[PDB]
Amino acid sequence: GGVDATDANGAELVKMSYTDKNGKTIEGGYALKAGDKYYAADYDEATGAIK
Amino acid sequence: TNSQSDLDSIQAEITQRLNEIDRVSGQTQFNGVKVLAQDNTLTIQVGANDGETIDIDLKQINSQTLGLDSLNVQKAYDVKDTAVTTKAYAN
Repeated sequence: GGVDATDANGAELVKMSYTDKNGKTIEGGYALKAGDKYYAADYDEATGAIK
Repeated sequence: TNSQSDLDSIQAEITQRLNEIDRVSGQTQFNGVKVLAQDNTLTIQVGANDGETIDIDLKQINSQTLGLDSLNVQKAYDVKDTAVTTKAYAN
């Protein structure tokens, strides 16, 4: 789907949390941090499936 | 005339009032906008024209901007240190 294989192998799952200018942080979905790009990947509580 | 046990209570009141004016300006908001926490310009689009902005203005008013982070009316105390121990009948 994106970037390159070397960078893709490197990325590990992280939970995104956006912060405004004001100060309250909004929580977002899961993502796959490939390189420094963010991938809209979904993590299932059961097992370890990362879709 | 006021004793130092008086000045302790007056300082307790003064620090609670200053914590309160730090809180009520730190976390107050109209539509998620902290009005007194930080200094910036709010521009109002008051006209159909592009430059019709009336800008409201702010000053950080916390305890450091007002300059009330240090307020001691507590005078001074003299502390004496006396050693504490447990005796022994070992002679």
